[PDB]
Amino acid sequence: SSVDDMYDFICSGPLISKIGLTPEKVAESIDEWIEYGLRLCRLFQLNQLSLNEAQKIRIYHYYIPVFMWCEQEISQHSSKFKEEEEIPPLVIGFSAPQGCGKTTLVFALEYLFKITGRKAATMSIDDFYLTAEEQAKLRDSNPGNLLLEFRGNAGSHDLPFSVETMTALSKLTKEGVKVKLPRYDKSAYSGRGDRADPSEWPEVEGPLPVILFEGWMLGFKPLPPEVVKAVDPQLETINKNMEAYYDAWHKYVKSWIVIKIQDPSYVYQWRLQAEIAMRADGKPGMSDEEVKDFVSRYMPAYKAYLPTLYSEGPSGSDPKHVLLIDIDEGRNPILGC
Amino acid sequence: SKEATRKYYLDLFKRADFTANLPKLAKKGGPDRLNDALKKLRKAGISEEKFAELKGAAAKYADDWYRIYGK
Repeated sequence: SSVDDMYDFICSGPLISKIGLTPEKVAESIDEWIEYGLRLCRLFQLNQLSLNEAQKIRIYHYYIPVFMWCEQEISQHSSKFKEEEEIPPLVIGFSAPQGCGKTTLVFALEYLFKITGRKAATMSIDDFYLTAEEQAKLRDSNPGNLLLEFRGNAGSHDLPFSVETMTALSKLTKEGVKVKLPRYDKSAYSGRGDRADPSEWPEVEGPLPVILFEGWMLGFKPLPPEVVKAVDPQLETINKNMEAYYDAWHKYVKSWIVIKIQDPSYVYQWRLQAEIAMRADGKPGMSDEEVKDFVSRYMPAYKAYLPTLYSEGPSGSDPKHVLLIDIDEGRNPILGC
Repeated sequence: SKEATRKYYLDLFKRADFTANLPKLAKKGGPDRLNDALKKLRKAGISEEKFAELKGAAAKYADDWYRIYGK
């Protein structure tokens, strides 16, 4: 794979048309492309010279174009202020379902921002879950609603904490000003989970320009209860909760990326394979029925709310500031325009 | 958008018309850079006399590559 070849490969990606880039721009920044490819190959210990098609597709059709788009969004963000005018952090929200490269993407995205001189901070929505006692009390309020027994569906999120955490992130415009990133431990209490103790949390200094905000439920909007009741009775409370999520997250996210999957059932598949790989290699792996329950409990929310994203779009979104990445069954960007 | 690529590959020959335009060309692709570009260009469809002039220029670039990064 010579420089020229890679150029061609880059130009055939499904996202070149979609980030606003052109063959001349690719030719003029091919040095940046190849250096970013080197950095991502080392970030995964890949070979550059010995990449199979999946690795090349991730690096040059999936990761780097998204990094380019995000950096352009921060560029147009910071172009709107003057000298000595402090720049608020830009929060880019990633609305993608579970286990679709969403998580490892942001790990790759965050890394390139660090390399290219923009301090980056990552926060999953799961880090704002109700603590174990608060989660238990939320369950107790709805003893007949399974989906609220455990995490993820609307209600299991500590919204006042989320609002304070998002507000404090914004005031990182000078140096010295800090904010601790609330980490959430998912294995606490036999695997149920509790917030990581606040004295174990990573902390970010200075002025931070970009914030990466991911979650399986971002962009999901309040629907009329008539779509809700028929998909699942146990969503109607979960529907009424997300009406209060319109205001704690959608206000704060400016730029958006929506990994859009083909059929929601993939989630189950993607989970099982992973656990199967664990069980094949002989590692802690959830049983088939365990995984089935786990996924089949978030599925009631997916089938309710994923249709809305593809139809209209995320709630607190601006159409020119939302990127749509259609991924195939191998989590690779589809050339679906 | 194929002639973006044909224009890229011919304009790559104009980019190599100088001895002082080699340095960042010649880290990768190889000494055979313009030879493989000519392969892709023949496959894209190019005339035979342009092919002859190219097949001369690409060989010249191969010599100017071996001149600095040969054994």
